[PDB]
Amino acid sequence: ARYIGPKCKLSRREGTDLQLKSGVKPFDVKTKKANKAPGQHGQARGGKQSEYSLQLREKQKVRRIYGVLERQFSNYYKEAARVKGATGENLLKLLESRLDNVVYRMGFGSTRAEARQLVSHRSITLNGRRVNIASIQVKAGDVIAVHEGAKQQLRIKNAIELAAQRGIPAWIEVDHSKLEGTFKAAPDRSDLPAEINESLIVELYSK
Amino acid sequence: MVVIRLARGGAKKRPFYQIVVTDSRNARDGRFIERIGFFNPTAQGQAEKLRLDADRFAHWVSQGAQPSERVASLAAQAKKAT
Amino acid sequence: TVRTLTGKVVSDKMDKSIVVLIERRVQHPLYGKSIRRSTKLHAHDENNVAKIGDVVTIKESRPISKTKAWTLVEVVEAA
Amino acid sequence: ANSAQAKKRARQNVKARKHNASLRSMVRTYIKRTLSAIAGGDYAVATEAYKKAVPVIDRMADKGIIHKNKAARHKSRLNAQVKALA
RNA sequence: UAACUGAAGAGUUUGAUCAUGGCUCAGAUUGAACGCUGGCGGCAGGCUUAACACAUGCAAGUCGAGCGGGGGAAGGUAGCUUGCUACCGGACCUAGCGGCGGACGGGUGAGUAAUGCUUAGGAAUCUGCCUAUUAGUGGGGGACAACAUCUCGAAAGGGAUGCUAAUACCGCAUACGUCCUACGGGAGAAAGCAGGGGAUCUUCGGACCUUGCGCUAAUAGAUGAGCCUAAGUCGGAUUAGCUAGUUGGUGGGGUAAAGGCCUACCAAGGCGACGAUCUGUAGCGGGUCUGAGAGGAUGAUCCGCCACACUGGGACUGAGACACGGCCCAGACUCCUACGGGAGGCAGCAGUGGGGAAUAUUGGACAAUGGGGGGAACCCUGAUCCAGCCAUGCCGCGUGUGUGAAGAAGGCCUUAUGGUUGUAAAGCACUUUAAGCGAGGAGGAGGCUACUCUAGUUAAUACCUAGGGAUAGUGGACGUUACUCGCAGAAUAAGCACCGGCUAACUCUGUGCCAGCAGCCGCGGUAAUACAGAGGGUGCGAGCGUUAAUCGGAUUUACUGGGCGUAAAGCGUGCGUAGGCGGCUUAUUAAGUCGGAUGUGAAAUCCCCGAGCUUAACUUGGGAAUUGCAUUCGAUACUGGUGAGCUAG
Repeated sequence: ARYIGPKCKLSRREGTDLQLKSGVKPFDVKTKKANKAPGQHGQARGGKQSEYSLQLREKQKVRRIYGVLERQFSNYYKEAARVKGATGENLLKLLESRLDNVVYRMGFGSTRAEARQLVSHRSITLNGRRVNIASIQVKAGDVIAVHEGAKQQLRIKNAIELAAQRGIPAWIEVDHSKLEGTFKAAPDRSDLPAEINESLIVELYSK
Repeated sequence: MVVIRLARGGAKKRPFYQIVVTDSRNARDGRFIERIGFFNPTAQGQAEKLRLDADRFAHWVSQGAQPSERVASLAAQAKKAT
Repeated sequence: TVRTLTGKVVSDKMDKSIVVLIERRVQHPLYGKSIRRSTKLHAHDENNVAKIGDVVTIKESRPISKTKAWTLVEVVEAA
Repeated sequence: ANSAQAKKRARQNVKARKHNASLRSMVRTYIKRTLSAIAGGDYAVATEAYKKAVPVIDRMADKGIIHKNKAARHKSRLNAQVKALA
């Protein structure tokens, strides 16, 4: 199962832009109701929260951008705790290693939902083979190319020109002419945005 | 008597055999005397297809153990390969 | 190459048979204190040399009677 | 019995039981005769009884009616008891 | 490279407070059940209760190359109403005798507190088929099934007379090994069948030669089983004495084998507070769940051992049984009957009735791995491999994507016009995973037959055995396989719990200690954020909740790790038995204690590094671990033993 429904109330509850829309218009012009919770009893951002509320609200925000549900997220945490290293760093590496996210960051999809649809509809090839699972883990030195029938899609060309506005990350090199790209290694924490706090998730799941 | 034969394991539609020396009256996947290799009829990629311990095989044959048809064919093929 | 036990004789009434008491010291599995345990073993003594109070050695052998499976080897100390 | 082979096995069983019982009674009788001669106590008579008894015991031991260990034990013990008569 | 890294609290006694102490909650887990809801795939699991009773079908056969009969097909030859007859050699089949198998594989946990199981050892045993080696396979005889006659019974099946073959049975002869022995000696076996053939003979149809499969005697190996020892293995003293074959010995019997295993005498021993006897409960282990660990609970699915087969008692055959689908006897129950006489045991697979909260099809194939028979061809196999049913569990996927606001309509609240539903919707532009339709299409099959060649055995090129080569055939239940490629169009696809605190998420209507809610504390007696509906929201998601059960939190049986003046808890006070503990110095011992080495600690399971499944579950290679046990070699500080000495007790 994948979440379907309204994305702007989703972002409004967390109070921050979750990048769930293409971005042709800024978030503030898009919703006009930011810093207001979706409910009628919705209030400003300054509402006091308990620690349990803060940890939960952070984990939900982390889940909502990547579109992962609770079972898979708990499995991700349990694997990251087993793997040696920083638990939050490992969890971020696992979340950023999914095939759909790599397709999105390579610029073949306007949004992560578009990337998921493209991957699921067998429009992507991994190392020369057409796959259809969004949660396939991408390893170092991989090659992701757009399938031949998938090429010449107006949505894909719009996605690549939109991605041109943002910056192509370091670990991904893309030939946009050939619709091809190469994942090299998992981003370190510095590459990812620093507003995300992972410690809250850590004690929330280690309670 | 004492035989050398295949015991089945693995998953449905993907058999994986251990090569065992055992009394013939025992159940196929039960009690055995000694395991001396394995056979994987559907190996792919880097997976090995047949490991057989030739010295143990010869030692047990010298004591009157009777290989099955499949195990004898596999032993001949392994000797041919190596 | 044969299992031997050393003990003290507690009975000699039976003909060609003696009863020797073996003692061992072990640790209690849970509380850790050292405990002493005792076992009474019937042995075969053909010539009735042993008597009550001597220290004897016995060795394991094939059954001789219903309750005897050990045989006397030597008398270490006399009473 | 439910099967034809089971019925045939039962038939062969009763036949073999009769045959083996007769052959075993023969050995018992000969050993009894030797024991009776021993009780009589004449050395020559006991020797004759033992010499007559031994071949029957060996013949029925070779057929599997009795075990060869049992036959050897019988022969040894009877020979000792005969020798005791001097 | 690695094989581990691990421990949270809260509510409730009182007008406050601190302590003590119970009760309750937050976690993990399940062979689960129930309520609402429900798209797909992969891999697993599926009578825990009545070891209750069972309709029906299947679950153990095979060998004519051991043997005599007996059948029904064709062919050939003869004749003649002429395509029909009668004769003759080969090809097939099998009721009976006989061999092997039926003691395996499959099911269940009733019984069993030790004849069982686990760990480590031992000596006095047997062992079909398999491997190695040695010596043989000579010559006779009497029977009995089938068959024929008679007879009983509707039958089912019984009974009585007369024949007959054999690798069926029994003498005689011979004996490298073998058994007994008084060391002189004595005793004991067997069976033939098949393929091919040069020469020779053939009393006329074989001898003979050779090669296989067989059979007899014996020694080793391997495998399997029997027997013995030590240490461990749940409660009860509101169970304290138990035992006369009982404990030991001698003569004899008995077993494959030690042994009161049995028997006749002789003696009075044997077990017990370190728990005998009696009594309740219970299959045991590898393991599984939980826990920081120590521990606690548990013994479905997988593997090893044990026990049982309607209830009890026996033995036969056999290498092996005291034998699930064998025999005899007793008992209960059920069935057929012409009343003469008979029959049966699903705790095998499927299935029925019943019980229960609750657990599935009266399916396919021997293609694969095994098992039985056979020289082979091949036959059997409810083991097994597959398929069907069930959200029971785990893992994965989908139910669409972007855009779209002077914020449409409608709903809910209100300080009555705003807020919210909400980019949500409509509208615009796109995509086709999975399901549906069409086409193609691996792997699970190694092999076997045909041809040819080489090497062995032989007198032989023949036969047989072991190998090589290319080609051609033949071999898949799953199966409309996995997988790949085309067509259609958003078209086929979201619910459940909750919003006073513990605990993330609030308002309005309806009712007024009523109806009702409730895990604990507690809500409702006209403004209910706690009852019912609605709007909104929160948490999960093909699932969501409730009930039941185990461990945890519980330091709430405290070994790790608690207490006893007043909270529960020092016997009314002494003496004393078993037991526990015990002053200083010295010599010795090596039991406790410590160290090394060797053997063992099954596999699977847990953990680590990899490999194959589009990923994951799952499968799998190698390690690490299995904290234990036994033997043996060392150390002597402390504890114990022994000898000597001392005076502070």
